[PDB]
Amino acid sequence: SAIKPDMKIKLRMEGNVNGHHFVIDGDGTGKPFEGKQSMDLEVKEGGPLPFAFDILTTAFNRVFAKYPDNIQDYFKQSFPKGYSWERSLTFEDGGICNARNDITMEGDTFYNKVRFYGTNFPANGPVMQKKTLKWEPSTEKMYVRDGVLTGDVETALLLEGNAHYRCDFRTTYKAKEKGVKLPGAHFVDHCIEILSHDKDYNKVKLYEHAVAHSGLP
Repeated sequence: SAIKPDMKIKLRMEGNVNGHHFVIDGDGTGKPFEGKQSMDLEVKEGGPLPFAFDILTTAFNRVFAKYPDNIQDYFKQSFPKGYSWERSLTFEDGGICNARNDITMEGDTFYNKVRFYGTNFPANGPVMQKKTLKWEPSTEKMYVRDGVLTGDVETALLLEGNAHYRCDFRTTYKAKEKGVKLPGAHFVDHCIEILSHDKDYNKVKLYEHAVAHSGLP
């Protein structure tokens, strides 16, 4: 196994939401086999961010997910050469964006080159007004569509005042190494939370727990 039980995470995201440019650095640690990761995020440029930090978090690696023996782990088989993903998020009020991550490994460290582009968010909407509280736990459906590993998520952000703001993600995953065998369809349950933050989310501690299953208990 190229992958150790304890892997470090290095991350730089360059992005633009509704015109606003920003650069965010990440430094964290994770247990790939337990499906757990936590990282410290620091806004390096464009702060304070004039939009809800929460729309970024899922962009801050499915290599951190507990896979049972009876599902093919595409992600952990992708290393050490690594893999990329591209994602389109579609929000109920027209807000759309495209995120990509190119993931590489060097010794005990995953390096992440992340790009995040958002547009069409209404000025009076929960994202530009900063009314989001968190992502609800989600289930990512994994399947193959025209020879590409694809994940669909129908989810929501909890808003101030008991309301939800609906998310549809579609992610395409591609190993750098030709002939990493595609897995069979399956599910990944996700648990993403902001553990701590300063006043304007210039510094954020992020945690994710993910588990792969066939649908049964």
